[PDB]
Amino acid sequence: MRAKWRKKRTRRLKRKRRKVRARSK
Amino acid sequence: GRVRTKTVKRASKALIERYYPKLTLDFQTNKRLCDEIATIQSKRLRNKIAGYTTHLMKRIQKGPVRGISFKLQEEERERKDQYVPEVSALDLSRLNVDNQTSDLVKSLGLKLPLSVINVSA
Amino acid sequence: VLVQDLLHPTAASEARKHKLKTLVQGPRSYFLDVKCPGCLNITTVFSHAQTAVTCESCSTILCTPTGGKAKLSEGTSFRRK
Amino acid sequence: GKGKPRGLNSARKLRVHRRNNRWAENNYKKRLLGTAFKSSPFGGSSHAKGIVLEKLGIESKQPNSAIRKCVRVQLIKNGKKVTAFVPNDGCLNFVD
Amino acid sequence: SLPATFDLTPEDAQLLLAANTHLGARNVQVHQEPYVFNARPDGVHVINVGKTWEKLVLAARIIAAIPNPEDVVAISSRTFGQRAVLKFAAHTGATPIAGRFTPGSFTNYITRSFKEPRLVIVTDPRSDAQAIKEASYVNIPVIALTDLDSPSEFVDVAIPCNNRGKHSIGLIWYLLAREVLRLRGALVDRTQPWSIMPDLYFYRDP
Amino acid sequence: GWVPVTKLGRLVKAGKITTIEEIFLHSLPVKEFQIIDTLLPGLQDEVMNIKPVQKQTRAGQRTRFKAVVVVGDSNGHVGLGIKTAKEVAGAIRAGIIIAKLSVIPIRRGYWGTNLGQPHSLATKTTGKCGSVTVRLIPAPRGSGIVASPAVKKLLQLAGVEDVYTQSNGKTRTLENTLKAAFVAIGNTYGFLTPNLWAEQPLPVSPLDIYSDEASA
Amino acid sequence: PKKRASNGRNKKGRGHVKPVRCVNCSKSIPKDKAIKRMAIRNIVEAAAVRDLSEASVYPEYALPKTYNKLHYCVSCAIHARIVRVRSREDRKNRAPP
Amino acid sequence: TRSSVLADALNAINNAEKTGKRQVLIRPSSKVIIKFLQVMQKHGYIGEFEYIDDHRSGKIVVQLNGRLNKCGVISPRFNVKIGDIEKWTANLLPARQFGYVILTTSAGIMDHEEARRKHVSGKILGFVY
Amino acid sequence: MENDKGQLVELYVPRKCSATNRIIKADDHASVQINVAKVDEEGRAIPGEYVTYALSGYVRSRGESDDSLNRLAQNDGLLKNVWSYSR
RNA sequence: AGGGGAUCGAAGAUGAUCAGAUACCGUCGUAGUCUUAACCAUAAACUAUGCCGACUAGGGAUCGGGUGGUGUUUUUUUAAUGACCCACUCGGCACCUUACGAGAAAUCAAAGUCUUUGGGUUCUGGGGGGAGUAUGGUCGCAAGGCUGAAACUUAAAGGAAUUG
Ligand SMILES: [Mg+2]
Ligand SMILES: [Mg+2]
Ligand SMILES: [Mg+2]
Ligand SMILES: [Mg+2]
Ligand SMILES: [Mg+2]
Ligand SMILES: [Mg+2]
Ligand SMILES: [Mg+2]
Ligand SMILES: [Mg+2]
Ligand SMILES: [Mg+2]
Ligand SMILES: [Mg+2]
Ligand SMILES: [Mg+2]
Ligand SMILES: [Mg+2]
Ligand SMILES: [Mg+2]
Ligand SMILES: [Mg+2]
Repeated sequence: MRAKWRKKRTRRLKRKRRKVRARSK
Repeated sequence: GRVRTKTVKRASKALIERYYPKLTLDFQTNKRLCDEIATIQSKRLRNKIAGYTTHLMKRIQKGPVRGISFKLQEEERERKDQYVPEVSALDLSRLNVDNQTSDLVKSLGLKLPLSVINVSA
Repeated sequence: VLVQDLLHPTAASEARKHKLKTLVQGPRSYFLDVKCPGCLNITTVFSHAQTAVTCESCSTILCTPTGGKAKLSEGTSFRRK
Repeated sequence: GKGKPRGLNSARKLRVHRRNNRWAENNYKKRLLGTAFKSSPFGGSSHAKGIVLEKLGIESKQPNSAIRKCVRVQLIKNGKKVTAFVPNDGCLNFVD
Repeated sequence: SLPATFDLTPEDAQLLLAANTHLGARNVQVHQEPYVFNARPDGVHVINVGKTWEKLVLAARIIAAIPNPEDVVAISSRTFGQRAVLKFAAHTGATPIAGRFTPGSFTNYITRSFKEPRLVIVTDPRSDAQAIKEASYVNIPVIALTDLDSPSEFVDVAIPCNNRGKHSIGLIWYLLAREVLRLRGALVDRTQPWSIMPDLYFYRDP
Repeated sequence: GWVPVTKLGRLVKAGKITTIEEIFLHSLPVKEFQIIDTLLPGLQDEVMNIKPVQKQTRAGQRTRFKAVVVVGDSNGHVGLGIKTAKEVAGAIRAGIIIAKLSVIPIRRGYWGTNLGQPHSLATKTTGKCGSVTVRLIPAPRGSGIVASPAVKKLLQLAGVEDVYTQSNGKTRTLENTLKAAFVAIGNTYGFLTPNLWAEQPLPVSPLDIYSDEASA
Repeated sequence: PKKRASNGRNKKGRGHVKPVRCVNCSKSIPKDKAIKRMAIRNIVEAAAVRDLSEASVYPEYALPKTYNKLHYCVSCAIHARIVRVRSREDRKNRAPP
Repeated sequence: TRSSVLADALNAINNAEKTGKRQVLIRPSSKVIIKFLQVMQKHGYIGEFEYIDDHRSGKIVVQLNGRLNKCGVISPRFNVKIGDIEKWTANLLPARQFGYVILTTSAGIMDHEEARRKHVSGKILGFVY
Repeated sequence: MENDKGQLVELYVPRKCSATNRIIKADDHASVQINVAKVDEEGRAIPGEYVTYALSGYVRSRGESDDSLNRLAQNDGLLKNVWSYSR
């Protein structure tokens, strides 16, 4: 896939992981 | 299309190159001497060659042709080539030269007449 | 060119060249002995002066500065020195 | 000037620059991080003894159609599970 | 050196200044050409006809050093010089090439236009660039009639002239042939004016 | 029969030129391999590799073969020829021809102590073709040729007994390695040395001495 | 690889050139990279001028012209039978016909 | 900025010799440049040269024959011992028969053969051949 | 060059350019050897009496052969004011 | 966060087209686009070419400054100017031709003066992926930025050109 959209996907994933970890932190 | 091939054109060029004080603007006698003076296997090709020779002779009757050269043409060319006037235009008719040229002559140290005129910008 | 004398060039070429880029660099500027009308009292004036020079006798005006050479006034007589 | 310093008192720069750019290698990195001793089911050893658990019919990669007659092995010193290939015609019948 | 009979005579100077050989190019100037004398207004540069004559005599000596005159070759793709090179070939040996050069004439040992000369003479090195290029492949010197803006590369003796002109080219060829014949011994009289007129080597539109 | 069409060919057939040294001295261009076959009758050919080269077409791949040939007598002369042809034999024939045409001299010399019969090169030399640079360094006696097989064979046919080699690039391109080595050993007579500082009187060429035994 | 030394345009020594809009597709394109043409045209035609002159009061008059400077993007210019496409060698030709 | 004037001098000489010129102008004329050129002259690699005394630093106009293939500079001026001389000469000369590595010793600037004769070593400046 | 006891080796001591004193390689086909005829007492040329000047491909390619030959001829006496040392 | 808010317009709503079309096309349209005071610190932020310095080929044009010329024109025929022309020069933005040279080539007056390897100096890379990911720090209101692995996997990925 286009690298821009791979980057956008990775960023949305990093955000969701940040919050699912804030659940426990 | 009625475009001739290089066999026909080369054969006609050669026939003109060495049989000009000869064959004329008539396809019939040009054919009847083509079969006399060349070895051609087929009547069709003979007649094509004769037609192209007639066409080229019609061309030659009005000026020269590029690619062709026969002895009469060569002699005319060299005769015109040896032309010279009797005045030798470089010869003096009255010579003009600018101030820089007068300076050049003076530098070389030579006796010459000069009709100096000024060169303006 | 592949062969030339770089020690004895032509004065034409050296005057064509920039002052620093000559064989020995030196100034293309000069000084002038200037006479103002009236008070003789000649004044020494540099060609590229940078100042509105005027004679000590009176404040007439001798040269006005420019980006390069100074412009000497209309009524004045100068002598390259 | 080709980058790198050439000065006669510029050796420390060259040393530490080499250290970093050596970490850029592969063999140096594996040797110094100690991956063999810390990973790599052996202990950086040449050989290792283990106990057979299961026989396997691993299918080959393409382009190749075959079954390669391997075995699962629990290593004695580490306890790690490992797949090993039994090389020859019919030698799986000695590894019961 | 020379016996001083070869210096520039007022007759030759009359010819050269009447043909306006001394009129060089405009402000354009190849720095390989120091043959200039005190540029005119109008931006036109004047040529040292004395240096022209000296280089011309040098080229004549080079030519006359060739034992077999047929090994000399004269090139002119311009129309203003074909009669000149042909009459040059008439009076000297000087195997001529007027019109087209036929690439592969000094290389390509099989073709029918194959010359293997010891010297080639050229009327304009920009229009005859194929010839000098192919001479740089096979160890051949090149004499050339240059203006002040011509490309000096792969050019040996350069005769400064006005190659823009009809009369200048023919005059330079005429003088060259005259000096060659004098050095060879046909013209026993160095002072004689060589009955052949200069306007023989001149272009005609008819 | 040969029937040469060249000034040089006519002179060589008449026997006026008995050595290629005159050809090399006057930088004369050769265009007939029979000249080299006449002057250097003792040189041997060697075929290095035959690689096929393919041209894609509407109807499949049109293939022809590239042959690299090194010719040489083992006293001072080598030539390299590379030819493509539809058939391997013809490739090799025409490559031998081109190699003979491409013959150059080799300036052999001493590592030191000029005892006798030079064995090495006189100078460090390099040649480059493509990415490949081949460097030849002079070596002492007994070192032999320290090189890969192909450059070793070229140098054997050139007559170099002792030489080191440093190399760089994709040396698996044998055409470029051989051409780099060829340029390197051709540069030996380009490098100026103090034993060549002496000025000589610029001799006269056979093409001007034997002018009538030439063209006609 | 690189195709052009100007890369597409006429920006040597600027940095930024303040785009314009294409006349057909409204695309934003830098002004230096744009294609500029100038479409000068008599108002009516070369055909109707006879009728206009015959039906006109004020003889001799002028029949003035219309002037507009056209900016096309690359895509529109190539589609509209303008700067179409050229060989690697003639790409360097910087002059008009 | 300008650090080694000798390097600029020898670069200019190298480029002139590559271009076939028979002369070159050096600025700004250091003492080590003078002694270096004197060595090259004593061994026959350049020819005459002339120091133009402007009151700043000097210029030099060198005459060049065609005998010079490469005159070079070794920067930094490494400290060189009596066997490192041999190591260098191997590395950076074409042959064991000609060419000179040049080194500033306490006994003046010289070539490495003279340095072997006088039995002294020093700092390496450059090379010529 | 030579071995321990004279006995010249190095076949083909090569030619050097008259302008740059650089060696003319065998594969340098842009090299030329100009022969200028001598004259004696009348203006006629002597056959077989030449003044020779070799020029290499580099000089011939940079466009400096004309100037080099000018100065070489002026030095050897068969020319005059054409060439100047000061440019 | 205030102001401002015409235009265009991520979202969104709609009309079509389409097998579908929550896309391209069309009509509306919030945020934004503007501004003030703060934040963010990223980009194909590109000449994809670090800065300083020297040398090495020709050609002409152009921007700025300066010099010279009985030069042209305008003024008050005239002066000084100013604007032009010619020649020259310093410093720039660039351009044309060639390759001595360089380069894998495309191409390059620098990407040259590099196996004939050293003018000074900073930064970065070491097969492809995983991965600019995980984790830890630090900055940030946040969005995110800076720093930054490993396991594991793989024989090819990739550059420039060539004929199809
Ligand atoms: Mg230091
Ligand atoms: Mg596979
Ligand atoms: Mg390698
Ligand atoms: Mg593309
Ligand atoms: Mg930008
Ligand atoms: Mg970035
Ligand atoms: Mg970047
Ligand atoms: Mg620089
Ligand atoms: Mg200016
Ligand atoms: Mg400028
Ligand atoms: Mg600017
Ligand atoms: Mg690696
Ligand atoms: Mg990697
Ligand atoms: Mg590609």
